[PDB]
Amino acid sequence: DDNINTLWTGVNPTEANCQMMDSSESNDCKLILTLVKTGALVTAFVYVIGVSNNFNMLTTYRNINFTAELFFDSAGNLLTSLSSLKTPLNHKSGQNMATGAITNAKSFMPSTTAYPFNNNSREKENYIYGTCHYTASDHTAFPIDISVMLNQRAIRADTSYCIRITWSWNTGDAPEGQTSATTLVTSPFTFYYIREDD
Amino acid sequence: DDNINTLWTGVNPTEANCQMMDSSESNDCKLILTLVKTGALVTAFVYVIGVSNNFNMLTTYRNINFTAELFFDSAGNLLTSLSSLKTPLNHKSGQNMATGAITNAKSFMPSTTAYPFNNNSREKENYIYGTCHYTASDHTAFPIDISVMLNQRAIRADTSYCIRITWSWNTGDAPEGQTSATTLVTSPFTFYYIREDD
Amino acid sequence: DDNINTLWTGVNPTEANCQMMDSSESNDCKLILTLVKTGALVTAFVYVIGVSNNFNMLTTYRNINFTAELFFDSAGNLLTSLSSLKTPLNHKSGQNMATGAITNAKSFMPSTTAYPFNNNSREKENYIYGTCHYTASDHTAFPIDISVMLNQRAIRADTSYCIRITWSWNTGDAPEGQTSATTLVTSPFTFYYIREDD
Repeated sequence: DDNINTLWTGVNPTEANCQMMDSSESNDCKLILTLVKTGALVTAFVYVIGVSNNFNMLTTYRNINFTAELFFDSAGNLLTSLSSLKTPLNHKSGQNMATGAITNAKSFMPSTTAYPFNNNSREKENYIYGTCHYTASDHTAFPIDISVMLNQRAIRADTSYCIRITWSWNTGDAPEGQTSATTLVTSPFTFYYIREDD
Repeated sequence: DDNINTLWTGVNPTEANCQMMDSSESNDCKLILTLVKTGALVTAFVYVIGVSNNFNMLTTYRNINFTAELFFDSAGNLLTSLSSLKTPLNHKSGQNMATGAITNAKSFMPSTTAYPFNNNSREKENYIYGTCHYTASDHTAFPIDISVMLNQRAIRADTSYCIRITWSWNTGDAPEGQTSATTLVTSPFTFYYIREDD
Repeated sequence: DDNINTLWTGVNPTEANCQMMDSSESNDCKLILTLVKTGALVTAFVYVIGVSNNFNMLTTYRNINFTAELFFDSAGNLLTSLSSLKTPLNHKSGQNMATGAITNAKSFMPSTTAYPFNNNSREKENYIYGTCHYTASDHTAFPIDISVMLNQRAIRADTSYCIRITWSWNTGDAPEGQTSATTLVTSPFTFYYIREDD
């Protein structure tokens, strides 16, 4: 069954599954996250589809950053209370998540050997960088910086694995104006990391 | 069989398999396209090797764009009449294409759930961006912009899936002078998308 | 056995496994390289963790390039005497290298059909480009250019496959401008190439 090689959020969930902004008091966007087992690595495929007005209106600002913090327990299961993503991940079932148990969830996690916790000497190894784009109302591509930090620092005793994905930009002109903003959508960002063993 | 997880053009086809320019009277380049099933995703690996002098001479201009439009039917089979690529894709057979029937061709296609057709409010989700490089005669790397649009709009009724790939550059100087232009080759660009189910 | 789809260095080797710089008294860094078979392609995942003080202090200079030269024999075995990486690759065994025979080592190699040797007219096809980042002591990300040349030129009769990975920067400011005591860590760079057949 190839479906168990994927751990994901499903494609375009009906309702917002993620509370990205600190100012938000409920889910403000759809986090689309797909983790695929690819040999010793995980192929991580991530983007956001904005839902709340305040999140969508971030496209009108010149200086923005927002972070999806994903915390997982020792079994590789998402801790929804601590995490930005409020719906657990599961396997592929068509375009949706499966509903059963998760096979080898821990082996989707970022390796604590490759990406340690509380190790100042190896702190640089926890960082992955890249770019994605916001497609503007005029069809131009607005580049957005992405920083991923794997593990490095835990926030609670039961947080065994961490993925923190930060989207940011600092420009002279905002992606949109107040009247042109619609939905904050980031283009998919694919990154790779050495996966934990079961 | 691992070979059926690849749907591709084969390596460096003897003859030009693609008509990139409308002004060309026949195939003017080799489109190298490899689609690999990677869990819930497809790994899409693409570049061009120019063949015709007119296409190759595009490297002598400062402002250029060209697009490979790939249209597929409901079975996931290439519609060569509509598409830039004039030879159907098939599975891996060594460095070449297999000649038999394609297994699960529909699941190589970009998801219509992830990448809808004619949906204005979700149109931003259809776009993927990146960069490749042209290796110049002096061995400097000339960056080329890439815009990919999946599905979004279908030009004919039997078209069920679309992959449109646009290479472009707009610079102060052309990649090559008149006496240094040889072959327009783009470095491989790899992108990812959520695949359709069978 | 999925473990045989990876050919790698293992995670964070105890000792430096690579001599990046010709002048170094011994191995000067940890080359972390993971090659994963992905359909017709190899997903190549590479970065460097500096070990020696002389190599780590390269980040204080403004115009630096260094290259990992990886040479393999006709069976796909690393030729350590000729190569920057001085420890053979092997399969995944947890976070470490396996210690047995390598299964189908040849099909991890860059295709000589896709990436020829001594063919000037096709030389542009041998190149892959990208960027990674050096994380500075202030935790800012400094972009580093990466160039990969596959095959193209052999250095000895038994060198059947070559992977040459060059990290470089040439900017107004050095990657590290705040201290002489910080580890040269490059963020992971992932590239793709068409693999040889067994």
